Amino acid sequence: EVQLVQSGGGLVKPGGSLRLSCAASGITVSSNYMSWVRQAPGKGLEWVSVIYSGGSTYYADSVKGRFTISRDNSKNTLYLQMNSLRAEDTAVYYCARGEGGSIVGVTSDYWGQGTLVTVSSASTKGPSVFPLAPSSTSGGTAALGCLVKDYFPEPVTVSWNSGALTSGVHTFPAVLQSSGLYSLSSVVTVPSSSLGTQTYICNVNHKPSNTKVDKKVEPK
Amino acid sequence: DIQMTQSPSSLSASVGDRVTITCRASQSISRYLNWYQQKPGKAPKLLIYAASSLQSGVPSRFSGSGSETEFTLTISSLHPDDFATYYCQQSYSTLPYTFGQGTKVEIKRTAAAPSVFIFPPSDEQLKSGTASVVCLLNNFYPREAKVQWKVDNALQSGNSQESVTEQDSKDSTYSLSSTLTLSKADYEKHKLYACEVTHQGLSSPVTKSFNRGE
Amino acid sequence: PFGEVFNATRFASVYAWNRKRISNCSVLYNSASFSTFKCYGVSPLCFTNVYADSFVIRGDEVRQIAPGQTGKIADYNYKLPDDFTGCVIAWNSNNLDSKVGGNYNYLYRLFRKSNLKPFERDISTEIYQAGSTPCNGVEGFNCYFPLQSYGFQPTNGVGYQPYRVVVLSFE
Ligand SMILES: *[C@@H]1O[C@H](CO[C@@H]2O[C@@H](C)[C@@H](O)[C@@H](O)[C@@H]2O)[C@@H](O)[C@H](O)[C@H]1NC(C)=O
Repeated sequence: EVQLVQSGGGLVKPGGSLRLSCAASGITVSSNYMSWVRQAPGKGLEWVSVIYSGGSTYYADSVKGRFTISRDNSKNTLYLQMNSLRAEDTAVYYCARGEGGSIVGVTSDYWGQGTLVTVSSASTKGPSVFPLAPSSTSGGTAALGCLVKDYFPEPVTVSWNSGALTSGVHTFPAVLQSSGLYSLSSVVTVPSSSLGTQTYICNVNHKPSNTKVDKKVEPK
Repeated sequence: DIQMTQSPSSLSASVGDRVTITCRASQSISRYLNWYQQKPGKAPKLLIYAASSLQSGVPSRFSGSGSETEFTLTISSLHPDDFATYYCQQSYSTLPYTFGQGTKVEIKRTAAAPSVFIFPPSDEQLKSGTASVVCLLNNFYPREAKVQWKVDNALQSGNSQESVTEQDSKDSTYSLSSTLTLSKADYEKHKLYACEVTHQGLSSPVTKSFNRGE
Repeated sequence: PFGEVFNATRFASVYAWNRKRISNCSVLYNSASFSTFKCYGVSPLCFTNVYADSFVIRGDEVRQIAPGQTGKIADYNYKLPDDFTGCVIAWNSNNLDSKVGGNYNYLYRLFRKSNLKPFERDISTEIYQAGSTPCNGVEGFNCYFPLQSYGFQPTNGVGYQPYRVVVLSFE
């Protein structure tokens, strides 16, 4: 398996800097055309930068002067140094082999998983987790969940019973409130008959604030 | 610099349908064109390169054709997981290359009514000072749904928000939440909180409700 | 003897660029019709030795035949030094070097691990190794044939039309 594993996004204030990492396996980074591509929230893809195995570098006009593509052969990693960051640079960034061409070797066949970069003056804040308790109950089934309120920045990850329960689970995309903080809910359908029998724990994780919370959702 | 216009911007089709997406170049670019598929917040997947070559891996139902200024991407028979945004990308201009604006594909299916649930604010949230009422609409199609908050039969406005999941990979349905947020003081001013849902799969609007404390 | 280099019937591919040593005596620029005529260190023998280099490239790539330039051509095919003293002469050759359905005779190097030193020439066709596994002379994944051909068709845009190029270097 050829893979590109990315790391090191995060929150940063306008003017600040950040370095993105892309560790490669099955591909020699120093021997290849390599590329960084990004996507602002709800927008199209934009090619950001390209580097040649010989060393030549190319940049979109919007980031020229402020961004630097680089690599290290001994750690087989591609890097993007970002300086003088701004709100417009808020995006999900992807590394890739190739330069976007149309010949094998320069085609962009393998990509990284992406990392979020958030350029904002707003501070980090951990979420509150509140239970959405069942009542009594329609069509044999019943619904419950967890409200994950008032946090910044993204993302949050929710699992149920440490990953045991997955079928019937809906974790909604987070919504930005007028406070500037994000909020989401995770819900799940379960048999109504098994409410005083089964125990449901939602496991909320907010890495930016180092928050790990487990909330037990009981019928009240 | 070259500028690419795709068409259409949005497009709905049933499992098994033929699907066609066009990409138009503002000048001739020979066969210097690529197609990518992208699921919402995930990495792009290269489908077609050099206008018409099938990238290794990619299922055979994807095919591309065109030259100069007009290019088409064709899904011969839509699979239920093929929903994504499809991008074209010219490889003709100076580096770095540019993309088209994207064509979003949704799966079409038979109407499915939502199951409605309503949740009062937790006691622990009210102790903090705030109150959130959640209304859940589970596994329905199509996406369009009216959700009205009613407080002692007074319609609410400007203090709720909706979030929708992506289409289910197997049966193409949606789920939706609607969250009404009030101060504890405002919450304690009224009694009957109701969630009135209108939807094509429902013969009549469906209300779920409660009384504060009860 | 600049006639044997400018008016030559056949030109070299840029990766296998041609070099003619001149032992010899502005007549070129005055009977021009050239699209590019840029001299460096001098403006129009008083020289130990002079060289004439000639090859074919795309229209958009002629900008790379210049000191301190980057690109596939300058990095992997033909490199001018920073201190270059000489002239770079280019002209559109669509009427000779393009054919209907494409002229695929002119090639360029698309893959190389490191840049060429000034006036370095590389005509090897060893399979390029993009990963840690050796290719053993066979093409495939991460194993690319280094050379790629231009497709000169008469109806290509000017940036993708063939340009013949002569580089005079004085020393
Ligand atoms: C290249 O050729 C130009 C055109 O003249 C051609 O060559 C002469 C000898 C005759 O055969 C004539 O019929 C041809 O059309 C010359 O004007 C030009 O000087 C030549 N280039 C150089 C560098 O001498």
